[PDB]
Amino acid sequence: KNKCVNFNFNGLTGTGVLTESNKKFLPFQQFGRDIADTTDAVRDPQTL
Amino acid sequence: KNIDGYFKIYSKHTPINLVRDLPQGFSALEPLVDLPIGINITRFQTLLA
Ligand SMILES: *[C@@H]1O[C@H](CO)[C@@H](O)[C@H](O)[C@H]1NC(C)=O
Repeated sequence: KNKCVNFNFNGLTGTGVLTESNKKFLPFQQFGRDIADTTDAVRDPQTL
Repeated sequence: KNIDGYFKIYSKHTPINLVRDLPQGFSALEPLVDLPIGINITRFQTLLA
């Protein structure tokens, strides 16, 4: 966390800084998105 | 609803004071389960007790 890394989470390949988000996702809701429609946040499939 | 062999169900349960018909208000429906049944469904029934 708090570092620039290349991450592939649940088949989703991306590069960015991983931080803990204060947003509360529903159990089913996973991928968050901003106005730009790019992925804002994801969920760790191993340890949720 | 069923699309592309994948069934989708959306469940919301909240208490309300109602007599008949439907109350006028807003509600946000959320999913319930995930059922990849993949079968043709042309009819449905409502079970009662
Ligand atoms: C489902 O079966 C009914 C009756 O045979 C048919 O009219 C309908 O087109 C079928 N739908 C699909 C998606 O195959």
